[PDB]
Amino acid sequence: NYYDRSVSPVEYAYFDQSQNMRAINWNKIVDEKDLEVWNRVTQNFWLPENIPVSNDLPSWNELDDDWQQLITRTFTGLTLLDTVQSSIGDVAQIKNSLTEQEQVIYANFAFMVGVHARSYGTIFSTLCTSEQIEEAHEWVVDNEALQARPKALIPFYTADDPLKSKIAAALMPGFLLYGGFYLPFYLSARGKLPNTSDIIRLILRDKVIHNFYSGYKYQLKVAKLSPEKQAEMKQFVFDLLDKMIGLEKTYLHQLYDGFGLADEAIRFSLYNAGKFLQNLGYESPFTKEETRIAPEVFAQLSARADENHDFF
Amino acid sequence: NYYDRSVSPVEYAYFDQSQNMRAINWNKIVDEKDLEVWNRVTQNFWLPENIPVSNDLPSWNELDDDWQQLITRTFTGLTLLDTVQSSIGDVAQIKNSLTEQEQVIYANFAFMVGVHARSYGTIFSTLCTSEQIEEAHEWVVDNEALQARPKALIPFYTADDPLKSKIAAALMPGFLLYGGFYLPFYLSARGKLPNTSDIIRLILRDKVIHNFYSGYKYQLKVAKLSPEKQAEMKQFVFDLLDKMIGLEKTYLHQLYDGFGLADEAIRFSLYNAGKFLQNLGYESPFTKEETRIAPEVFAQLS
Ligand SMILES: [Ca+2]
Ligand SMILES: [Ca+2]
Ligand SMILES: [Ca+2]
Repeated sequence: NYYDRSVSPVEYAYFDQSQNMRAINWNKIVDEKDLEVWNRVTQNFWLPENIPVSNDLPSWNELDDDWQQLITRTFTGLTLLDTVQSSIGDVAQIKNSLTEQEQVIYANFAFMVGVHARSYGTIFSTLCTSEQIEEAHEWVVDNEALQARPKALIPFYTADDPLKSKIAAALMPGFLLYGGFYLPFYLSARGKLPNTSDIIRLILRDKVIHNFYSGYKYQLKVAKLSPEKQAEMKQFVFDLLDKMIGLEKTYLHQLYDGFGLADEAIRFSLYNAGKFLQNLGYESPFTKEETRIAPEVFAQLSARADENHDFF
Repeated sequence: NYYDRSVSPVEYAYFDQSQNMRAINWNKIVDEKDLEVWNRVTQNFWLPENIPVSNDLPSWNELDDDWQQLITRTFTGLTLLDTVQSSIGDVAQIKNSLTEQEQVIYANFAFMVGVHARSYGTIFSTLCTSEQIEEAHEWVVDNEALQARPKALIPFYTADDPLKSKIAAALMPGFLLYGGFYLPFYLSARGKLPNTSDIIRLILRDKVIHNFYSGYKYQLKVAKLSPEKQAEMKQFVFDLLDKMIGLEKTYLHQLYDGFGLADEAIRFSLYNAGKFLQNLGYESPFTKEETRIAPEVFAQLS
């Protein structure tokens, strides 16, 4: 009974002070899925300094300056998105949690997306020059097409609609970074930068769970709403995704057209847009033509993360 | 410089949207201290499952059910404070960061204080009955003296003053939990629950850095203020600490009721109150007599 006549501290801080606060109870758990997720993400802890990025130097050096600039720029753009999710997106989910363990899981997510951003830094430190690193930061700041994407999602985190925030949260690991992740998988399919792709697979091992978990929590909340409100939220999800696809296409054409990779990158992106919708409980409208990924690239995408790079 | 004509995402989200956003730059950093702290806390990653708490069963069984109730209550009280810090306190610090790396470090802090709270659950699962666990949760909810402490500090996290929020964020790891931490060290000094004390030491290894780091960042910000505004902040700190010491004493006298540990626990608490003030750049007013800790208890800090 104590649980039903008390609130978690975050509920007390922001929503309701009619009752006293309860400490987190890990001994009687409301949702077994939370313990499962907690155990999986904590057991998957890793740091980028355990992966030997120096072994990419031979294949890195065979790439010309334009290819090296593209990689640096693409990765710095991905770093921006992780900075958004670490410092705003994931932490904004904590107060809207259904369960106590979920509050701690989103804290873990925010930290681990921080590590993802840190790992690009370790790649740049090993492979890139000081001038390449600085140019890419300049390029990210001045790229309106790049900037438009996080600019569209951030307002949902700072506003007071929890479901819209949760959708925006899941749209980051579930969709937005895949246009960029195409490049390292394109490269490693041609034997280029293999140790970098190991870092990308570790990042993806986390982001796949982040997307699933937010989608899972989204479905639980919207299931309680009226059919009218469910229909309103479905409309919002497709409207937002349609907008984000439009912005993503413009960014990826700008990023990849000179290398001839934009159409493949967009199909790679739309494949994951379908998976994003599936993880929110909706059907994907995209055709097999629209979501076609080349076998060699999909092999790099779906390859298992190496457990030798784990912390323990 | 791209940096001087852009903002971090969190600055964009909450403060200023006039300029475009910059990705975190780990290849050129503003404050070398952030790298040192980041490296230390990440390398110190631990989970409670890797301590063999089951080896405390013999000494747990040597303790009567009044002592077992005290331990469960004390730790569930500490769990509440960690829950406040993980879910509100540390994450509130992110948007008030001086540097990009600090934003990510506070994300680590919130996660790790989460792990601290989780480790008490591991101890309870290993040693306590379900009814012992539930009684302690009831007791925490209904204890007005316990509740007064987080209730006094939470407003600073939800309010618009970054320095007052920072002071509150330092006061929990730097002061409030030490009254509870006295118990396991008192016990392990007498050979009771040695493996539990290893979890407590892993928690403290984090919390000491958390208190240092928040104190360090507070000092950098307050140094930029005018002497009058610096004096005003110093006055706020000593006044707040005075109130929190008052509430802690009342709580600890209640908590240790029947055991005779409250005076020693309060001295142990005030020792850390002095260290809290030192981490904020102020001097400790507390006497040697007021902060006296027995050698055997102090030995368990290490
Ligand atoms: Ca093409
Ligand atoms: Ca048991
Ligand atoms: Ca005494």
